[PDB]
Amino acid sequence: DYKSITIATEGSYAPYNFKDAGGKLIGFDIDLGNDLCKRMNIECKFVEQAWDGIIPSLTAGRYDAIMAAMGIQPAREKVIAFSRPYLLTPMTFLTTADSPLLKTQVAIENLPLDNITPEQKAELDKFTKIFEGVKFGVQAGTSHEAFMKQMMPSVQISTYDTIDNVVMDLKAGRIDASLASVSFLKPLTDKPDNKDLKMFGPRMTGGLFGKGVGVGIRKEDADLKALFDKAIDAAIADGTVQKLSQQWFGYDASPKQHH
Ligand SMILES: N=C(N)NCCC[C@H](N[C@H](CCC(=O)O)C(=O)O)C(=O)O
Ligand code: NA
Ligand code: NA
Ligand code: NA
Ligand code: NA
Repeated sequence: DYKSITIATEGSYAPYNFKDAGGKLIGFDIDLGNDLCKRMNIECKFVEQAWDGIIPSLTAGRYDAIMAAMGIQPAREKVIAFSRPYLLTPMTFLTTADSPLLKTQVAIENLPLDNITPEQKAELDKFTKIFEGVKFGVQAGTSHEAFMKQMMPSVQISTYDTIDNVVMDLKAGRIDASLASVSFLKPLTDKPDNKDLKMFGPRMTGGLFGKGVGVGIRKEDADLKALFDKAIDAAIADGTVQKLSQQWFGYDASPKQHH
């Protein structure tokens, strides 16, 4: 049943995991991680780890789990295991409030990508054509990068160490647009600080975006995955995930029972 675990997080992806005024790690991932460990009867310790290297540091045994807004993504499933999802959110585009990209008609509001029908492909092709000549920025090593490189290869993309640097460059006009989850973009654009930023386009799920946010765990740690899965099911069931989601995101992005 374990006694103590070390959970890695990035600390540059608000409101999932970031730093407070005193430099302490805070956010939905921290609050949920602490709640889950309390249910598992395990001592919880959060450590900071750069996004670039967070998966090989887990497999190298530098810590026991990852809670860092990490999507349960098929490429990642080849390397590590995941808990069942603790948050579910679609992906959408981001630009500035004065951008002509905002006027683009969205033919498909909710776009599931596990299977891409010709109709869905025509919508993706439309946005690809509109974005040719638009400078995109994404955080390196994300499903956002994977989507742009696989689904929109003709679009110029710049990759960044952190999403904070993406946002800085979008505000400065060094890039024209970005891509991230609604769970990241809604709290970002809700801030009065970011009235100059707007979400737009289809809300996409599945495909290379994966099956929701999960706890990253080594494949051989089957018992640790079982403990997390039981704790997450209980935290969803009693409304804890919904409560924390409302607190950090300003809305309910918690998953539903029976999957
Ligand atoms: N900088 C970080 N600590 N994490 C970046 C994670 C970005 C992305 N996941 C987050 C969380 C939502 C999800 O994957 O279902 C997002 O899309 O906003 C991903 O797994 O590459
Ligand atoms: Na990754
Ligand atoms: Na919204
Ligand atoms: Na409370
Ligand atoms: Na808030």
